[PDB]
Amino acid sequence: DIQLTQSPSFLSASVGDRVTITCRASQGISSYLAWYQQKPGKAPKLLIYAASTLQSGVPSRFSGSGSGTEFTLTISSLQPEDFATYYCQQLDSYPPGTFGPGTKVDIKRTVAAPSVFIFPPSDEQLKSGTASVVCLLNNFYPREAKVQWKVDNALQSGNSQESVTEQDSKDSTYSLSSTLTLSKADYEKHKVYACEVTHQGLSSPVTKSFNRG
Amino acid sequence: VQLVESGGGLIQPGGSLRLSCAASGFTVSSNYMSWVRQAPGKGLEWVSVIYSGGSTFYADSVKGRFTISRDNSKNTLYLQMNSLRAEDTAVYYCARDLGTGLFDYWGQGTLVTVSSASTKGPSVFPLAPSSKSTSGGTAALGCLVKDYFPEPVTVSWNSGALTSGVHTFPAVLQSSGLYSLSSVVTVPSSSLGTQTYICNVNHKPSNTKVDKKVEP
Repeated sequence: DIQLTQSPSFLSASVGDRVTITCRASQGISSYLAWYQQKPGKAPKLLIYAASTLQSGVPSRFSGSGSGTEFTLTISSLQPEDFATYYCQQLDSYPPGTFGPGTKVDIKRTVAAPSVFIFPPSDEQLKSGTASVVCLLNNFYPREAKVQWKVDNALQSGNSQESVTEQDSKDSTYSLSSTLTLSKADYEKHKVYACEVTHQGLSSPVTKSFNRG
Repeated sequence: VQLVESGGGLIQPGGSLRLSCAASGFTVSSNYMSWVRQAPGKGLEWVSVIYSGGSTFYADSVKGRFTISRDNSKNTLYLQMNSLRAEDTAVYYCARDLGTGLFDYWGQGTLVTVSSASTKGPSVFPLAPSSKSTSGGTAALGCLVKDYFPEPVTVSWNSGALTSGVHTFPAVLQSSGLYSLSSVVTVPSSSLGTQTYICNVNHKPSNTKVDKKVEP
């Protein structure tokens, strides 16, 4: 089949910028391409078909160009309502076809380092036989952040999960939660629990830690 | 034009489920009609199409298991699913297709969850304000909403009177097949010990309501 890639995967832009994102196809598909917009929790919206035809109802600041293997969607000036994910699609007779991975457009603001908080597991949870340690990275920009768990100054992998919020509507930052999950037995086998945070807002990694008890 | 979907919900692997899409403002007999799904956090997939004169075609991931059909007299589209798999968990959309999979009109989506887990209310644990969650006049506190199924859960704080500084994070699916999420709020350190902070957790699928006071 045909594979589609999009660039960039992430774009940070301001209201009023001209924005150009790109779709490219593993092989010629020559005008069989559409562009859609999707916002979190809604169906996608068709923007452009036949690589260049604007879909009826779609504002004119949107335009598409290209053919063969390389295609481009442009927003000549960006509005608030435009921050969203954008997908390209190869049109096909039969239902497989292809969607690109998407390009997410978020709101540019100044760099802000995370505010970092750590939470030991509750006595109630420990009574259940499980320990969750929670690290919170609050109100940071840009969205890329690295979280490293360390137990007794030693590095963990595979025992944590991460969740990130959508960009905040008031201050345009992100927040991130990391949960380290251990058996009760493992948890009390060890003393120092630490969350080490790396983010372009920080001049060096910052570590928050507690001693069990 | 309007497309209203129904029939999604929780179903066990190996089970069957039938979706409906009730169409207004145009006649499904005279169109290409399509189902398109979207797994949580992932991209779109066109899985089925029914042509004007009743020819049907399927993506190979659903071929042999899913069946697209319509009732002209009811003006409704249907997706019959059999032998469901965990990977079939997704929001399912019906769409008017202008041919070649060009989707100009979309339903609102219906969530289909394919899992072995039983419906289960969450345990709610405090994320207590401490010295390691206080810096300056700001303190972080929250609730860990652990091991529920299925989505969704709602969390408010102080029955909705407290909304500034709240972050309720998207749930993660754990290896267990159960969901966990945290909800945090940042508040004046001055307020601790005199202001009460309760997280109100509501898990409608298990009829579970929890009110957890969180304190230092």
